Amino acid sequence: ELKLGYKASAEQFAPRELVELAVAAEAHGMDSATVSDHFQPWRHQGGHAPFSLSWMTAVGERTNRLLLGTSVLTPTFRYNPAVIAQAFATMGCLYPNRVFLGVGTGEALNEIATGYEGAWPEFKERFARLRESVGLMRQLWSGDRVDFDGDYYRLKGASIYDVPDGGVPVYIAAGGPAVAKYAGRAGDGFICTSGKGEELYTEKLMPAVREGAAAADRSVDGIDKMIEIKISYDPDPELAMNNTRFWAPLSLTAEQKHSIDDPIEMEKAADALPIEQIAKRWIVASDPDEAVEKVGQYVTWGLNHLVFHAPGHDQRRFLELFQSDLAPRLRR
Amino acid sequence: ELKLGYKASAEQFAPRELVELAVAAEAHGMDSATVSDHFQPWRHQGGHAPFSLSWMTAVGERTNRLLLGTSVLTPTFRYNPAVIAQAFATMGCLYPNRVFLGVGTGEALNEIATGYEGAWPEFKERFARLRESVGLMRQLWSGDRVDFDGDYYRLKGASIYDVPDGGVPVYIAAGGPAVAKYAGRAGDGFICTSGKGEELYTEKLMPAVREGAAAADRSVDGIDKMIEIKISYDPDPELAMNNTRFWAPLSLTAEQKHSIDDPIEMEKAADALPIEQIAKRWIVASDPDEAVEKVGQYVTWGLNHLVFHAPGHDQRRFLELFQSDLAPRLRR
Repeated sequence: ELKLGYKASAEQFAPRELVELAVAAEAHGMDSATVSDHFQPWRHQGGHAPFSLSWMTAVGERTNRLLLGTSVLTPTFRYNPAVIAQAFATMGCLYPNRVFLGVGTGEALNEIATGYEGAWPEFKERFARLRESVGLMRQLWSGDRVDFDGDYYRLKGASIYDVPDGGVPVYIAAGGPAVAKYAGRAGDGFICTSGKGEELYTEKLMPAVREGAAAADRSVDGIDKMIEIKISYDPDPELAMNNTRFWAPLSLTAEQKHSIDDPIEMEKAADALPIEQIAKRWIVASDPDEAVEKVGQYVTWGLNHLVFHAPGHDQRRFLELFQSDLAPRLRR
Repeated sequence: ELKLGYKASAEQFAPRELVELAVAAEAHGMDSATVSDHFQPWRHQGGHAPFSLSWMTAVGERTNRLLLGTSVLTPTFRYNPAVIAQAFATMGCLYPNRVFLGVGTGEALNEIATGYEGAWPEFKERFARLRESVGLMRQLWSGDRVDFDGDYYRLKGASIYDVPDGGVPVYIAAGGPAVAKYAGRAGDGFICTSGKGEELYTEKLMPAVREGAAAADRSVDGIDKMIEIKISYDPDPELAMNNTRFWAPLSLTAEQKHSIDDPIEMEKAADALPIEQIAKRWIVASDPDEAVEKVGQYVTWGLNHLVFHAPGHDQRRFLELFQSDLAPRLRR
């Protein structure tokens, strides 16, 4: 149940680097690697956005053991859920038992630039589109002919011809209680991120997951409880704090992060923050016991799949540090 | 610039097999390998449809030399043009100089079941969509900020952050003179298929490509002129003939192929064809000299990139035969 993984940051690295880093994750003992799914990075200057599905396939072909998936992909606006279904069914066939689809309700930054017409929908409709799309994708993963007449999406006699016998597991990202309950009800997996305060995890997210599971008569023990642990570990404490600079946009409000449609405007807002405000969001440590105590909290709070997001450009260095300094402590 | 290639038939093989077949192509001396892009196969029974883009990335990671591309992908309906541009830019970064985007105007078979609302648009619109979508993806591949307000597609301030310098070559499929002229004007490459009669190639397609290049003040010599060669070579004459049976749907009329939206309806129409009729579309040969002479006609007519489509389930057999019997004669 306890798994240790690596977050491959498409917002920060070009395609070949993003793939090699994930390969290095396996070399260094990681159980999983997850890739963000962006059309546009958070920053204009020095941002990247390699296509997530190409990363998954290239990494799958180069690895033997890593569990691979999106953290996370929005299957509802720029993407056609039927094509996403095909894509993941195909990767499920290529890399058996090694693929998951992580899903999210979306961010304007990926969607408005890519041609979505009119106003960025309110939360109710984005949440509503996500539930429906998950329905449709799973109906397709059955491998049977599908007639689907939803409020957002249609299918008439569609089949996925190549799909693994048990389909494709779905992990659901939630920043609040409403989607977390949905994840407890409907997800094979639950995704959240660290550093937003204990109350969020203990009082809102985990009770909502548990209550969703209860609502659908499910064992909560059966849901993979995954978190992206924002960690900046370096024996040089000056480097540990400074390394967080690139990730300044993640320190903006949820509202700014999901409604700002332009990287230029995003980066403007984000570079108003001093480094010591940005570091609020990150586990900043240069002692490994200090580091693992802080990571240990999430475990205590009910998360079992720990996906490590290190902020610096030197990812190979984080991975060496992780394998020698943190992994032995974290595994117990 | 004679090039010999392999057609990987997504409609006939499962995902893992499709990828290993294209790896075996490289092992057998091929310069390129190209994949069909389907959501739904021609046949319901025995049919497959692995995701084309996952095939390309998995094959790319496994190979060193093959040119890789779609033959062909419709970038106008179920696919978002922006995302196709991102996907291919990413792949071009992963496999420098080994990626091309093959494009077509589409077929109802991939589009109607996958949830296109309303009536399958007439040719004028499909062509006009293709032209516009190709324009938009090319603007994105520049790497600059793009504002695009087409008749069908929209971008408001989109960039692709990861593009190779020297872009993504776009190859344009045509079955008639109108789109062939467009391939002439706009295409890095031109795609057609064999066995449709001398006059189509010599009087319709090739003159249209030349006309297009001339009207765009471009060299026709510089355009890659790719044909899928439908060839059933086997020293056993029984196999040479019978191996074509699976490809009966390809001997249906053009209107049927691009209009029938259900593989069950497609298969039924195809199953009413006699083997004699199917054979018409294929070079059926059990002698290497005769086979190469038949393939050589297309070289005489102006085609230079010969992508071989063998109809049998035993694709490894074909590849071995191609390597020992066909390739030495074809290279000249």
